[PDB]
Amino acid sequence: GAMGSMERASLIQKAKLAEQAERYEDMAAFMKGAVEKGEELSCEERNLLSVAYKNVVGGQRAAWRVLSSIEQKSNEEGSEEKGPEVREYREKVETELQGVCDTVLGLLDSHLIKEAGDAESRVFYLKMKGDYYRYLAEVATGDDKKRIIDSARSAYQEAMDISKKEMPPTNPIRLGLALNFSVFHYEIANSPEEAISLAKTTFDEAMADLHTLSEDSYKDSTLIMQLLRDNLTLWT
Amino acid sequence: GAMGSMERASLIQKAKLAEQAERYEDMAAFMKGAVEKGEELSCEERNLLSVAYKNVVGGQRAAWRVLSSIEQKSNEEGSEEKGPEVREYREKVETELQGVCDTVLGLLDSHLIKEAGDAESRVFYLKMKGDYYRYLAEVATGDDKKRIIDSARSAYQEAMDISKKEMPPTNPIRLGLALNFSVFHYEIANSPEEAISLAKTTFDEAMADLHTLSEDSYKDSTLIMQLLRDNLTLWT
Amino acid sequence: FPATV
Amino acid sequence: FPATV
Ligand SMILES: N=C(N)c1cc(-c2cccc(NC(=O)C3(Oc4ccc(Cl)cc4)CCNCC3)c2)cs1
Ligand SMILES: N=C(N)c1cc(-c2cccc(NC(=O)C3(Oc4ccc(Cl)cc4)CCNCC3)c2)cs1
Ligand SMILES: [Mg+2]
Ligand SMILES: [Mg+2]
Ligand SMILES: [Mg+2]
Ligand SMILES: [Mg+2]
Ligand SMILES: [Mg+2]
Ligand SMILES: [Mg+2]
Repeated sequence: GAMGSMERASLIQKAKLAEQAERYEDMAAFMKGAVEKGEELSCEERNLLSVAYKNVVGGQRAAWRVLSSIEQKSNEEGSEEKGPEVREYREKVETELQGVCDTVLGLLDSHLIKEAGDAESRVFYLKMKGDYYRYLAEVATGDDKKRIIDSARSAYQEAMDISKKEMPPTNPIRLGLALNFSVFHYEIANSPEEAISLAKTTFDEAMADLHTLSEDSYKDSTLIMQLLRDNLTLWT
Repeated sequence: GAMGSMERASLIQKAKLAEQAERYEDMAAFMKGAVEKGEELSCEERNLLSVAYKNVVGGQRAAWRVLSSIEQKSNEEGSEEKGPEVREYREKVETELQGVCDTVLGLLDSHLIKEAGDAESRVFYLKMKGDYYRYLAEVATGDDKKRIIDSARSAYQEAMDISKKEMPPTNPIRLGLALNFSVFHYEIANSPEEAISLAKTTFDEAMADLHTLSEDSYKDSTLIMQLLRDNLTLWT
Repeated sequence: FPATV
Repeated sequence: FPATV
């Protein structure tokens, strides 16, 4: 741990500075260092962790998609052989992506999830576990693809079960979990009907609970509801 | 050299792939590897090198500016002491920026400039030398600041002298050199009048030579002329 | 690509 | 910031 000599509070401060500077790789390294101090994370700290890694992995996924598209074109009938470079570089980006996902999954397993007892933390971490298994599934092509898919599904399902028992239907973590599990169904598990059903049921149940919310909570919940509707519009 | 085992042509191909994937750190590493093969660079290869490092250093400069602005605010009268974290992180980003600039300057000195005999390559490399000394000057505050400024000025001046003898006034490398040397005068050397004079003379001399150009060359030259005019509008 | 958070 | 290339 290169961050082992820095105070936990200094790591959190620097993560916030790195965010302002759009240095998300630094942000993620600082938050990994903070997690490795061994104390549970507050709400704000959990979101700093997730923002950092989402930005890092998101850039890697975008690059992998560009490279995969070029590679599939080099493999069409009538393309000019270019040698191994496209495959090799796609593999390099893929391996770095897998490493980031393994790092995040490792932090969740050592020991964020096992110490998370409140629904807001436990659902958040299990959603992340499903998300990072989902990113692994996006690039998986081997003996382990089915097992990676089932690991994502299992994490999302445990998060869903807790969220339905312990959170209101408008809770933004519950909504974002459902949004992402719906995407898992559509894009990973070849279950578009389940994806659509989940998005629509989640939206309708949240709609009926908006009346209980303050103006600020209403803004937070309806923002995620709009993403559910956006996906439903894309899919129907 | 981590790239020493990869073929030069494969490094160039991967630099192009990295560009398409917006992986500019990878792009720069591949182009550094290509330069370290020891052969002169073609026009396209020189531009791949410059694009890669410009994007890397540009992100670092943007982050440094954000951090420097936060730091200066923490130092105003009536700010709450926060400890060393803002300074330390600004210093970290600064040191990484300096390292990138030293890497580029090292490639130019070993041995791109000494082997560049044609004006299009030599002016291009000397412009880059001025640019990377300029980025070093942007963060310099010590015994060496004046010397770093003079190193930038000397590189730009040698490039200017060659460009005026060997290139037409519409040559985009000549125009871009003048654009950047004008910015050096304004932002680094505290010489706004020289900056304005250089931009205006460069623009007017290019205007008078546009009639010699094809439609494609005209587009290339007038794009850079518009940047000169944009800066003149900012400064007057 | 669909929206995720 | 002014334009450079
Ligand atoms: N970035 C920082 N320094 C900080 C960010 C936060 C924080 C705390 C709680 C919620 C949010 N909410 C979100 O980031 C968004 O919503 C969601 C909704 C659901 C989920 Cl599971 C994740 C995120 C993301 C998508 N668009 C709407 C907001 C942020 C504290 S500090
Ligand atoms: N990127 C790639 N894979 C490739 C890029 C090139 C290439 C070759 C010659 C010129 C350009 N020109 C430029 O990039 C711009 O112009 C200038 C103008 C002057 C200067 Cl000294 C630098 C750049 C940049 C600013 N906006 C207009 C164009 C590119 C070949 S391959
Ligand atoms: Mg301590
Ligand atoms: Mg692989
Ligand atoms: Mg169900
Ligand atoms: Mg060879
Ligand atoms: Mg320093
Ligand atoms: Mg002069």
